[PDB]
Amino acid sequence: PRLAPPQNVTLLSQNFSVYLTWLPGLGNPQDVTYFVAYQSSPTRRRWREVEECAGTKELLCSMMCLKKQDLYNKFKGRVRTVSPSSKSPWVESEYLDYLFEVEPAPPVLVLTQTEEILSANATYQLPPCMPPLDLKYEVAFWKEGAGNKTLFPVTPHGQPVQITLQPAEHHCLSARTIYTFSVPKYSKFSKPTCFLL
Amino acid sequence: SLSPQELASFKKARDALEESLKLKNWSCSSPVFPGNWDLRLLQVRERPVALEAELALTLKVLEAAAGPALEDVLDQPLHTLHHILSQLQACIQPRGRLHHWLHRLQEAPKKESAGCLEASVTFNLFRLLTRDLKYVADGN
Ligand SMILES: *[C@@H]1O[C@H](CO)[C@@H](O[C@@H]2O[C@H](CO)[C@@H](O)[C@H](O[C@@H]3O[C@H](CO)[C@@H](O)[C@H](O)[C@@H]3O)[C@H]2NC(C)=O)[C@H](O)[C@H]1NC(C)=O
Ligand SMILES: *[C@@H]1O[C@H](CO)[C@@H](O)[C@H](O)[C@H]1NC(C)=O
Repeated sequence: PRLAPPQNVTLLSQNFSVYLTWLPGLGNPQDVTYFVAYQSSPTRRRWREVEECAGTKELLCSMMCLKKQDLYNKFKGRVRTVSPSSKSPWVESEYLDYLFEVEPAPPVLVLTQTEEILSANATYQLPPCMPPLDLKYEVAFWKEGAGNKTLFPVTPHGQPVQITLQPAEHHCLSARTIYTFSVPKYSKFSKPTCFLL
Repeated sequence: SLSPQELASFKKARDALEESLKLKNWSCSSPVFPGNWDLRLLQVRERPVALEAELALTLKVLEAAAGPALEDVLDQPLHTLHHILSQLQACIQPRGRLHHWLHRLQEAPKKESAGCLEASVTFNLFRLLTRDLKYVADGN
């Protein structure tokens, strides 16, 4: 019984990275594996195997910083179901175009506190192969009780956000990333950091 | 750093070129750009020269793209490319990597088909605009 292909094969970006995900083949047994491949650079193009997801039992595969991967151009992934003595047809994803489709992660806020100056600085753990994206961030600040929040101006990754305080309980900081290539993309806000004062 | 409108313009051109290349046979006997093409492999002083060479090659090739449809979509991209080139040249200033890389790009138009050259510079376009331009602007 030939093995039936994966379903809803989807190549997507999340947190600066790219993932291929899929669902099990209709008629299949559990206890099957999957093999994944991707296209190399358009001018030296073939399907290459992802070593990490060779015979994986998972339903996803990280598709970032792969060998011979060109993120400045479109690329597809493919998945096939594999069991010994059998293999399904490949199922390809749609092209993903990283510069235009990457989804930014929230920053990690580095916090310092001078007597009356609260400083928030955005840091990122970026895939080592990532193109040099232009990243900015936006801090939200609020008194844990009093509802109204203050949104500070968009700040380039690399500059801190300075916040002047008022003697006045818990106070809170959050930040989101804005990435603009052709069309602005916003991350969710980071997990708030709340502290006593 | 390129604007959204400019990048939208390049994308529209790049995609139009890609589509036209699906109708052509554009195989290369040898790829146009080196497999490890990256200005970081070069001395800082050599980088602008490398960047100039790929810019000139890109212009040469795209300015020859055939048919009204492509000329139309390439019109504004060619204009932005001309401006980037000219700005680069107003900032500019024994055989090794730079020399060999320069040779490869100069010789390519003589040895390869039009489709092949068209394919090469189109697929090189966003790396050029995004990576190569930035590294040069940083190192100065
Ligand atoms: C606020 O946060 C930003 C972002 O993290 C800080 O920028 C980084 O801070 C230092 C600057 O030298 C470095 O961590 C980053 O640059 C790099 O330093 C490493 C260590 O040698 C090397 O890879 C290079 O030297 C590289 O330049 C730097 N990032 C950038 C984009 O400059 C920033 O310092 C911090 N606060 C302040 C006041 O800058
Ligand atoms: C893809 O999967 C989704 C949800 O799993 C489903 O709704 C959709 O029908 C699938 N696509 C096709 C073409 O069947």
